[PDB]
Amino acid sequence: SVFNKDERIMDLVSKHYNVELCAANLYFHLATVSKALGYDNVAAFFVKMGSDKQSAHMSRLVKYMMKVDSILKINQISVPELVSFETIQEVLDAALKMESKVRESVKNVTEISLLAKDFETFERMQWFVKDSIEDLEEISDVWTYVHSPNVNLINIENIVGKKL
Amino acid sequence: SVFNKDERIMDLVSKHYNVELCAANLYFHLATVSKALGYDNVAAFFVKMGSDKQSAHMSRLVKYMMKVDSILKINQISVPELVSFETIQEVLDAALKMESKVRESVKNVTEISLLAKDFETFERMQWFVKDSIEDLEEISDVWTYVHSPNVNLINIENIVGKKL
Amino acid sequence: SVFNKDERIMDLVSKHYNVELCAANLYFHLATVSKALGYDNVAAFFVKMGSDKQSAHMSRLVKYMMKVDSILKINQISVPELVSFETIQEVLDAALKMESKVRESVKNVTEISLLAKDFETFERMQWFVKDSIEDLEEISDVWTYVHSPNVNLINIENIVGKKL
Amino acid sequence: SVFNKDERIMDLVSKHYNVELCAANLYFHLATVSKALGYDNVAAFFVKMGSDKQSAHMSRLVKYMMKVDSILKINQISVPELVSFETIQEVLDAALKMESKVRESVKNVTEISLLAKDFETFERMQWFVKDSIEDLEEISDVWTYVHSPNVNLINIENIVGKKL
Amino acid sequence: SVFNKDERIMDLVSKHYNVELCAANLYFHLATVSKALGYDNVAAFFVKMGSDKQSAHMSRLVKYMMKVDSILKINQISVPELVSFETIQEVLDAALKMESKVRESVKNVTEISLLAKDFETFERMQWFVKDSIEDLEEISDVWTYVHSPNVNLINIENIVGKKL
Amino acid sequence: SVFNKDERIMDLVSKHYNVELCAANLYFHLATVSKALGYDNVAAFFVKMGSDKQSAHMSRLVKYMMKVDSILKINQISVPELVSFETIQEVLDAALKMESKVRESVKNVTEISLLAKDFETFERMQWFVKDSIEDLEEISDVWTYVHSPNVNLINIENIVGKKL
Amino acid sequence: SVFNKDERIMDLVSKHYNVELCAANLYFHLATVSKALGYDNVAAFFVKMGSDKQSAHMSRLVKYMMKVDSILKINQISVPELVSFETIQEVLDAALKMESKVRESVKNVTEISLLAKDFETFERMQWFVKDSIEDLEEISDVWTYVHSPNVNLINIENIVGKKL
Ligand SMILES: [Fe+3]
Ligand SMILES: [Fe+3]
Ligand SMILES: [Fe+3]
Ligand SMILES: [Fe+3]
Ligand SMILES: [Fe+3]
Ligand SMILES: [Fe+3]
Ligand SMILES: [Fe+3]
Ligand SMILES: [Fe+3]
Ligand SMILES: [Fe+3]
Ligand SMILES: [Fe+3]
Ligand SMILES: [Fe+3]
Ligand SMILES: [Fe+3]
Ligand SMILES: [Fe+3]
Ligand SMILES: [Fe+3]
Ligand SMILES: [Fe+3]
Ligand SMILES: [Fe+3]
Ligand SMILES: [Fe+3]
Ligand SMILES: [Fe+3]
Ligand SMILES: [Fe+3]
Ligand SMILES: [Fe+3]
Ligand SMILES: [Fe+3]
Ligand SMILES: [Fe+3]
Ligand SMILES: [Fe+3]
Ligand SMILES: [Fe+3]
Ligand SMILES: [Fe+3]
Ligand SMILES: [Fe+3]
Ligand SMILES: [Fe+3]
Ligand SMILES: [Fe+3]
Ligand SMILES: [Fe+3]
Ligand SMILES: [Fe+3]
Ligand SMILES: [Fe+3]
Ligand SMILES: [Fe+3]
Ligand SMILES: [Fe+3]
Ligand SMILES: [Fe+3]
Ligand SMILES: [Fe+3]
Ligand SMILES: [Fe+3]
Repeated sequence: SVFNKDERIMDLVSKHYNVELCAANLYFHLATVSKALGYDNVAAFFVKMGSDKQSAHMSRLVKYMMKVDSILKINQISVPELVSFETIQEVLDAALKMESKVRESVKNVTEISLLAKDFETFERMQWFVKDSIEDLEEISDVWTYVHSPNVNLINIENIVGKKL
Repeated sequence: SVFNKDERIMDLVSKHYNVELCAANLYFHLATVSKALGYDNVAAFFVKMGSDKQSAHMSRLVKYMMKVDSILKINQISVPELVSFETIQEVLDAALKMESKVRESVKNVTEISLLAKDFETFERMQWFVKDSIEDLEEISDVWTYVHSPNVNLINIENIVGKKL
Repeated sequence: SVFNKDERIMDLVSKHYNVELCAANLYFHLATVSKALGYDNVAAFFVKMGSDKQSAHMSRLVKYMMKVDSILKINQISVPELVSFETIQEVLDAALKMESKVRESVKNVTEISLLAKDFETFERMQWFVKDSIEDLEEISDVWTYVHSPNVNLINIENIVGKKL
Repeated sequence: SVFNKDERIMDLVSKHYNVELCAANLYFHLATVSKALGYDNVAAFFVKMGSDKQSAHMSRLVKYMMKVDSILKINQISVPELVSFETIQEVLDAALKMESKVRESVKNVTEISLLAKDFETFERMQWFVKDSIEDLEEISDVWTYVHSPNVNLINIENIVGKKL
Repeated sequence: SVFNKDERIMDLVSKHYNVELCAANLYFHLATVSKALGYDNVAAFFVKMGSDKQSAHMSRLVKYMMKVDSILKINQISVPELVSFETIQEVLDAALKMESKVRESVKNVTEISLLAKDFETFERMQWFVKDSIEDLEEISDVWTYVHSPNVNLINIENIVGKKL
Repeated sequence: SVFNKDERIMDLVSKHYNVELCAANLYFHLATVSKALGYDNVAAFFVKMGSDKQSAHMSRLVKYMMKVDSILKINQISVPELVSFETIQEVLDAALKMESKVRESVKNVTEISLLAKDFETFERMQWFVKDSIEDLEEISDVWTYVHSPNVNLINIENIVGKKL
Repeated sequence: SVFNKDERIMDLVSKHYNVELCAANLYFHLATVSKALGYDNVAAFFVKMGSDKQSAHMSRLVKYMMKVDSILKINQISVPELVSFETIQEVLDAALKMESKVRESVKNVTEISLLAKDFETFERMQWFVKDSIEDLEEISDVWTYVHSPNVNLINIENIVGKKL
C-alpha cells in the first residue's frame, strides 16, 4: 500500500480496538447482571456505555485502519474475563477496572505512535485521549454513587436514571 | 474628569469588586474540591455561582467605574485564604462565610456612599443590595441540604442538581 | 482518585489558570485606565479581552481539572503588578507584555506535559496553543495602531471600534 | 439565621402586610356595598383594587420575608373597622381614608428601615413607595367622580367602567 | 333588593369567606415558618395554597354575593390563632387542622342552604364541595410525607417540589 | 389634595424641569451653531440630546407632578444664557458646562428630598441619578473628540456620526 | 453661508419657534393645573398638545434653520405669562388664547416671507398654515365642551378622553 504503515503501530491500533470491544462486551454482560440484581437504570447505563463503545470508539478505529489500508485483527483480547458478581458494588468495581484499562490502552498507543513518528496514528488517537477521560468519569461517578455510605437501591436507581 | 468622583468612595467600589472576585475565586476552587469529593452537581453549582459573580457582579462594577471615569484596582483582597477541606460540609461552611462577607461588603459600600452623598454610587449599589440576598439564599439553601441530619451523597446531589 | 494525575503537572495547569486570570485582571484595570484617558473603544476592547479570558480560557481549565479530579488553587500569581500609566501607548505596552507572558505560559505547560507523557494535559493545551496566537495578535494589532506615527485619538478610537 | 435581620424592622414589614390586607379586605367589602347600591362598575373597580393588593403588594411582602427567613404574622390589624354606608359617596370616603393609611404605612417602614441602616428593607420598599402613589391616585380619581356636582349614577358608572 | 336573599344564609356565606381567608392567612404564615425551618419547597407549597384560596375560593364567594346584592362582612374569624412551631411536622399538623375546618365549613353552608331552600346558594356551594376534597387531599398528602418514618429534609423537599 | 406634598420640594422638582428644558433649549441652539460651523453630525448629535431631554426627562417630571397633584411652573430658568461661539470647541465647552449643571441639579433635588423625608420624590429622582451619568458621558465624549490634539473636521464628523 | 438667508426673516422663524415653545410650556403647565382640578383626561390632552408642538412643530423649524445654516435663538418669548386658574373653564380660555397667537404668528412669518420673496421660508411655512388650523380646532373643541351649559366634570372627562 502507498500508505506503508508500520505493522507494529497498526497491531497496537488493532489491539486497542479489541480493548474497546472487551469493554463493550463486559458492559453488555454487566447490563444483564445489573438488571437481574434489580437495577433497571444501572442496566440501561451499561447498555448506553457498550453502545457508545461500538458507535463512537470501534467505528473510528476501523474507519482509520481502512483509511490507511491496514487490517483489523479481532482475537481473544476482546473477550472479558468474567467473575461472579453478587452485589451492584462488585459490578461497578469490574466496570471501573475495565474502563481504567481502556484509558491505559489509549495512552500506550498514543505514546508509542508518537515515539514511532506515526503522526497519523497520534492524531487519530487524540479523540480517544479526550474521550477516555469522559468515559472513565462516567463510570467513576456511578461507582461513587453505589459505594456511598447509607444509600439504598432507589437512591442509586434515581440518580443513575439522570445520566440516561 | 468632569465626574469628579471622590476617591474614597471609588476605592470602596474597587474593593467591593475585589470581594466579589474573591468569592468567584473561592467558588471555582470549591468546585474542584467538591468534584474530587464525589459531588459533581455541587461542583457545577459552584461553577454557576462563580460564573455569575463574573458576568453579573464584576461586570456591573467595572462598567460603572468606566461611566464615572474611575480606576479599578485589583489587589490581594481578591485572593481567598484557602484552608484544607475534608468534607462537603466544610466546603459549604467556607462558601457560606464568603457569601456572607460579600453581603456585608455590599452593605458597607451602600451605607458609606449614601453618607458621602454619592447618590450615583448608592443607586448603582441597589442592584447589589437586592442580589446579595439572592446569592446568600442560594448558598444558604445548599448549606442546609448538606448539613441536614441523615442525608446521603445521592440525596445531596439530587437536590442540588435541581438548582442547575 | 482513579485518574492518578501527576500533582506537579496539575499544579502547572493551576498556575496557568492564575496567569490567564492575571491577564483578565490587568485587562479590566486597563479598561478603566483607557476610559479615563478618553479611549472608550479601547476600554471596550479590554473588557472584551478580559471577558474572553473568563469565559473561554479559565472555564476550560477549571473544567479540565474537574474532569481529572484535580484541585484549582488561586494565589498571588493572579494579581497583576500595576504601574502608573500616563498615555494609551503605555497601556498597550503593558497589555502586550501581559499577553506575551500568557503565551509563554501555555508553551511551558504544553512542553512539560508532553515531556512527562501526560497526553491528557497535552491534548487540553492544544486549544490554548492555537488561541494564544489569536489573543496575542489582537493585542499586538491594537499596539500597532496606538504606536503608529501621526495618528490621533479619533483615529485610534475608530479603528479599534471595528474590532468590537 | 444567616441573614440576621432586625426583628423590630421585620415586624414593621409584617405590620405593613396587615395594612395592605386590611385595604384588600375593605375593598372586597366595599365591592359588595357598591354593587348593592346599584354601582356594578364601582364594585368591579373595588374587586380590582383588592385583587391587586393580593397579587402585587402582599405577594411581594411575603416573598421578601421568606428571602430573609423572617416570619409573617397576621393579626387584627388586617381586619377593617366597618361603618354603615348609605351612599356611594360614603363608600369612596372610606376607600380614600384607607388607601391614604396604606401610603402612610409605606412611608413609615421606608423611613424607619433607612434610619436603622436596613438597606435590604429600604430597597424592597421602593416598589411600594412608587405604587402607593398609583393606588392612591386611582381611588382619589373615583372619589373625585362620585363627589363632583351634578353627576348621576349613570355618569359615575360609565366613567369608572373606563378604568376597568 | 329584588333577590331578597335571607340574611341568615348570606351571613353563612360571608362566614365561609372568612374561613377560606383564615386558611389563606395561616398558609402565608406557614410559608414563612417553613422557609425559616429550611423547607423552601414546602414554603412554596403554602404560598400556592394561600394564593389558590384567594384566586379561586374567595373570588367565587365575593362574586356570588354581588350577583345576589348581598354584603360581605370580614371579621375576626379571618385571623388564625397562631401557636409556636418548632418542626415541619407541627407546621403540617396545623395546616391539616385548618383545611379540615374549611371542609367542615363548606359542608355546613351547603347543608343549611339546602335546608333553607336557598337553591342558589346550594348550587354555588357545589364547586366548593368538590374542591374542598382536592385541597384537603393536597395538604393531607404533604402531611403524610413529613410524618413518614425515616424521611429526611431532602426527601421531603424533593417530593413536595413535584407538587409545584 | 390627598397627596399633601411639600410645596418647597415640589418647587424644586419644577425647577429641575426648567434645568432640563434649559439644556434642551441650549442643545437645539447648539445644533444650529454646529451646523453653521460645518458639523452636520455634531448638529444631529445635539438634536438627539435635546429631543431626549424632552421625551425622557421632562416627560417623566411632568408625569410625576401630575401623579401627586402638583403644579409645574415654567420660568426664566429655562432660557439659556447665550454667548458667541466661533469654534466647535467653544460649542462643546458650553454643552459640557450645561450638562454638568443638569447633573448637579439632579443631585440637589435627590439630596434635599431625602433629607425632607419625601421618599416619593427621592424614588422618582433615581432614574435621573442614573441617566444624568449617561448624558454627561455622551457630551463629555464629544468634548474629548473635539479637544483632542491634531484632529480635523472630518475626523470629528466621522466619530460623532457613530453616536447617532 | 451659501444660502444667504435674510437675518430678519430667519429671526422671525426663530421667534415662531419660541411661540410654539411658549405654547408647549403653557400646555405642560395647564396639564398639571387640569389634573389638580380633577380632570385627568383634559390633563392628558394638554400633554398631547405640548408633545405635538415639540415633535411636529419645533422639530420642523429647527430642521429648516439647519438646512439654510441659520441660528435658532431661544429667549423670553418662550416663557408663558401665567395667571392663576380656579376653574377648568379659565384653563381652556388661556389655551384658546395661546393657540390663537400661534396661528397669528404662523400668518405673520408666512406673510413677511412672501413679501420678502423668501420662497424657501414661505414653502416651509405651508405645513404650519395647514396644521395651525388643526391645533386651534382641537383646543377650540375642548373649549366648547367645557363652556357648554349644564355639563358636569364626568361629561367633560368622557368626551375629552375620546381625543386621546
Ligand atoms: Fe424500571
Ligand atoms: Fe466514549
Ligand atoms: Fe461517552
Ligand atoms: Fe464524579
Ligand atoms: Fe432517591
Ligand atoms: Fe433517602
Ligand atoms: Fe455526575
Ligand atoms: Fe448574583
Ligand atoms: Fe444569582
Ligand atoms: Fe433555604
Ligand atoms: Fe435523593
Ligand atoms: Fe482567547
Ligand atoms: Fe480571543
Ligand atoms: Fe495629521
Ligand atoms: Fe479615523
Ligand atoms: Fe397597587
Ligand atoms: Fe395598582
Ligand atoms: Fe343634569
Ligand atoms: Fe355618562
Ligand atoms: Fe431551594
Ligand atoms: Fe382549592
Ligand atoms: Fe386546589
Ligand atoms: Fe395521599
Ligand atoms: Fe436512611
Ligand atoms: Fe435514607
Ligand atoms: Fe429524595
Ligand atoms: Fe454641513
Ligand atoms: Fe438622557
Ligand atoms: Fe440619553
Ligand atoms: Fe469617554
Ligand atoms: Fe476620520
Ligand atoms: Fe469611518
Ligand atoms: Fe400640531
Ligand atoms: Fe395636532
Ligand atoms: Fe358623560
Ligand atoms: Fe349627563
